[PDB]
Amino acid sequence: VIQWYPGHMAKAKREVSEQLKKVDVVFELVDARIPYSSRNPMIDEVINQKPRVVILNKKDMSNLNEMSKWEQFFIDKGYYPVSVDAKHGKNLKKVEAAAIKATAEKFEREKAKGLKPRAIRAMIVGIPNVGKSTLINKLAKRSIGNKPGVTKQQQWIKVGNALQLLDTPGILWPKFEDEEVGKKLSLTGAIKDSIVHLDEVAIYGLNFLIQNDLARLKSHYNIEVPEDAEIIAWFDAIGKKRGLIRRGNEIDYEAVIELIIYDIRNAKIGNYCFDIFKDMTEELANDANN
Ligand SMILES: Nc1nc2c(ncn2[C@@H]2O[C@H](COP(=O)(O)OP(=O)(O)O)[C@@H](O)[C@H]2O)c(=O)[nH]1
Repeated sequence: VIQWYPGHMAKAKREVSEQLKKVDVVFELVDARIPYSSRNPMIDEVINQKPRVVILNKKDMSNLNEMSKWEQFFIDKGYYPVSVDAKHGKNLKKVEAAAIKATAEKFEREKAKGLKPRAIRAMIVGIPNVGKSTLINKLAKRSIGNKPGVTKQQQWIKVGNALQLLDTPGILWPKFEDEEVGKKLSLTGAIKDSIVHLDEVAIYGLNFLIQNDLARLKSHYNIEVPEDAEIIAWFDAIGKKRGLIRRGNEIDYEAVIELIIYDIRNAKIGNYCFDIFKDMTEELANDANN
């Protein structure tokens, strides 16, 4: 868990920019469930045109077709997007491959100038909980000061044939300013922190599922709900079917909310991408010119 406050943010920006000076390529790690909303709002100013591999992690918990629309988006920005499952170790060899492609022009011009070939230096950057330390551990094939009061120095990890990876990720803050992004981040568990009401997060999640995977929602909770019912009827049908009740047969809404949030966060109902590309056209247009 990370506590953001202005000074911590300024320190994070400073330190990540500094680390970025030591590398050839940056791996921006995002959640495949929200490839756009799980980005740091200042990521392009921090990265500052450094060759970029965008890694869509937790692909196992998302929708591939939707992810492909985001990959196309990143491609159009001049980045090299790849999707992985860092936890279950699926598709990792493509990280090095992507790095080689992203830095190919730099190293071609070095070879033209008569410089010796050399290992690619990379670092991973992203918001909390997108899977940075998981990915680093997996790429090192080992868990990455162990005496109290002894300070860890940053080190390079040999990865594959061509890649040196900084063993310490740059950690940046999530988008804060927008309430729908707040809900998306809470639904993926990127922020398990207050000042976004859980009941509203649960409502958002349920509505997402009603619109995009209604049969699955119903079969998962084994419920059937009138299509003209308001969202409260969904909380009630779930609560009643699961016996989440209190004070006779009133619905324990806190418990229903927690169950819905848990099931969406842990992909118990399905594998969804909550950044719907075609619904985010205006947001993308606003963010773009910068
Ligand atoms: N299902 C799944 N879980 C993942 C993946 N990468 C990380 N996780 C899990 O997501 C949580 C956050 O991972 P973590 O590496 O600590 O994120 P970090 O804050 O960016 O270093 C952990 O519980 C991981 O086990 C993935 O690719 N698939």
